Amino acid sequence: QMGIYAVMIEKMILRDLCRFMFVYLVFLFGFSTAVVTLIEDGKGNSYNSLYSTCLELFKFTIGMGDLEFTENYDFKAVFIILLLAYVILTYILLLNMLIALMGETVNKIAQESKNIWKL
Amino acid sequence: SYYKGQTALHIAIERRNMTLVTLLVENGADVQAAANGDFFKKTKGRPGFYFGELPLSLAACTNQLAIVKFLLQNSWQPADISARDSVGNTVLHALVEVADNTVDNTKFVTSMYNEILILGAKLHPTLKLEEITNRKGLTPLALAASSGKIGVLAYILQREIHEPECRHLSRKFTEWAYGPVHSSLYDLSCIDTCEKNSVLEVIAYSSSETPNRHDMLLVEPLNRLLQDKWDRFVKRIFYFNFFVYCLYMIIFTAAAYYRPVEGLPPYKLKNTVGDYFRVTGEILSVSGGVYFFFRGIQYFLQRRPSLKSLFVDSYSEILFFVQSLFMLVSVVLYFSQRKEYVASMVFSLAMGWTNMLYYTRGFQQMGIYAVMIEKMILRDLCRFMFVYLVFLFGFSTAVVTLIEDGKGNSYNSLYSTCLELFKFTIGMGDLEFTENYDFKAVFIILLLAYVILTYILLLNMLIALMGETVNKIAQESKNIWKLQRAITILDTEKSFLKCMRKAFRSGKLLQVGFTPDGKDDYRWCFRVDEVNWTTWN
Amino acid sequence: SYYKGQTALHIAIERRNMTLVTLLVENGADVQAAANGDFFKKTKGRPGFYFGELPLSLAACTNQLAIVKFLLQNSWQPADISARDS
Ligand SMILES: CC(C)(C)c1ccc(/C=C\C(=O)Nc2ccc3c(c2)OCCO3)cc1
Ligand code: NA
Repeated sequence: QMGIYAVMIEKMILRDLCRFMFVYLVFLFGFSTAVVTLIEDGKGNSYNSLYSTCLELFKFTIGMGDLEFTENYDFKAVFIILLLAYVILTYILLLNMLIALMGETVNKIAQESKNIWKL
Repeated sequence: SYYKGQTALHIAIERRNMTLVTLLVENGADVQAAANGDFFKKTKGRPGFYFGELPLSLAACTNQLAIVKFLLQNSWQPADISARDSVGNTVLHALVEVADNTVDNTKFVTSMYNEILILGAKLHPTLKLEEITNRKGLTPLALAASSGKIGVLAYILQREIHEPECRHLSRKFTEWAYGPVHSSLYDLSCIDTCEKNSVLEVIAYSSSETPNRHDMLLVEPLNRLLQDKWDRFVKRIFYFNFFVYCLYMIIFTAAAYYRPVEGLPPYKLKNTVGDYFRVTGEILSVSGGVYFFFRGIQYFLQRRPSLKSLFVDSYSEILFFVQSLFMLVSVVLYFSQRKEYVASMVFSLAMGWTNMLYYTRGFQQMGIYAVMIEKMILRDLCRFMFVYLVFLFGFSTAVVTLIEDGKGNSYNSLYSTCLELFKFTIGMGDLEFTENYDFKAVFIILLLAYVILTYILLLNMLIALMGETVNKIAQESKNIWKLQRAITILDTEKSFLKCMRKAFRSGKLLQVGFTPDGKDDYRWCFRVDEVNWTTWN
Repeated sequence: SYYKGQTALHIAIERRNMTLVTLLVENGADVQAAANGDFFKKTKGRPGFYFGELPLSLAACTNQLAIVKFLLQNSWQPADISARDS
């Protein structure tokens, strides 16, 4: 029984997590680039770094996203629109995309996991 | 008047009475009678069905084999088979029109189709009855292609004949068979982009109104032709566009990230190398954006996409157009002394980086993923967003009505309440974000109702719906990806019209059989080997 | 050359004509003939299928029960069953 679980973990670390990670990396990189372009820091202040922005959006996907993590921008509307677009595209859409995809996987390949454990 | 186009002949056919029709035509009744009545027009919104003005068109549309046989073999006035009806359609065009996705319909409009081809060949061996075009200008292949008669299309594309004399009008030329191993050729007369409208082009550019559009491509000669070209000469070009787009987006990202912050645009041209690199990046980005804009306009004009549903068949084109628009408006505002260009630039950057997904159609697996993302951004996400917006707006209005701020103080704003409930949606909602209220019970009950209705009820409702969607439409995402690749390859091969054409051809010129005129058949075929262990004949 | 490995015997088998093959081998046609042609090689990326150089290998690869029976039971030159192909 635990063997089938390990087989599932392997199969879906080499089947689905790779693809979803590619696409999520594209989204996060694009939106992080956009946001960091928007920030100016011309006066919680060195958000500029792209790494920091990537980290904030990642916090967004793990349920610790701060929609007002920075107030140094110059168009609050643009910043909010970008963050909301990111949340809708990743948090509510892509994560649930992944959940749906993995449901499809397991539904198909329960027996496959069994046989791979036998092997 | 209505009762002038018709005659006793067509009605006698309608009853399917061979004796009645032959007796009627015995005295020498005209066979060229045309039923140019609105009741017989193709309009599907009105009663009646179009079967062709010539009565033979009616009979062929019907299963009256005897009537077509006798009319074509009658000693007097054998109605010409090659006839353009009012709409320019031939009895073959009418046949394909009458064809449906129904199996029995497929059987009828396939058997009769082949039979009539043979018969017309017999009467006129040297008549290109399968080439005549209607007013719309489509051959019967082009008709089944533009309409989507998957059965008639397949019948034409795999058409084989065993009679040596009339095998010329045949689509598939079997070559040999040494054991189950047996090659299979084809014709590719207009399959390839070598005609006014190539059935591949017709399928690719046809709107989503046509049914089974993505499903027709599965016909083996077409699908194998697609895969052959893709692996032969397009995949490399597609990867080259992917790589150049990556370089474009990286240059744009680098330029934006280093956009000057001091002073309204435009700026100046320092003597340092960094300034020069920055301007090079900016100008390269501008060039890319303007190219994308022009290409979007070109697609708009050439295709003139169905305005009713343009988001379901050109999603990527709209995305690229919008990103180009944002870049262009960044350019207009930039020179127009205003630091508001950064907004357009940022939207463009996000749009392009996210659009990188468009290239994921070249890969089997990631392509299905992108197709799913598009399908559920246009299918499930919009509906859920509407309902969630209703909930959030109502509850935000309620809460803001409740707040007073009559003394974490400027929360009266409806925007703040909407943001706070949204945080509730994304798992950062503070149940006591405000204490300027005056009824704790009311405030807490409202927040709890919102949480139950959205966070635990709706969001999970969307998860359930999306599970249903994927479970249903995995295969649909696969097929849509296939169609996306088909459009990709067609566009690529069209792109090099002036670059070159000789090497961009599929199939091989061959001469297998002979035409009744005692001449050779120079046809561009394409072999297909198959292994069948049972036929054995 | 390509047309040296093959013989009338293997083709006569290919048509599945028991009468033709038995007549051909009636005069004493060789049974050890080997079809060492690239067309018969095992490569799956090229046309053709490998069925074994010995014609009996072809017939067994085919469902020709009669041919295997006769050649194994023929009065003259029953092709040896134990044969290593190329
Ligand atoms: C540029 C901003 C930040 C305003 C923005 C633009 C679009 C979205 C949402 C979606 C999006 O851009 N979705 C998409 C775009 C292109 C694709 C694709 C999906 O998948 C199929 C291949 O190409 C969000 C924010
Ligand atoms: Na959470």
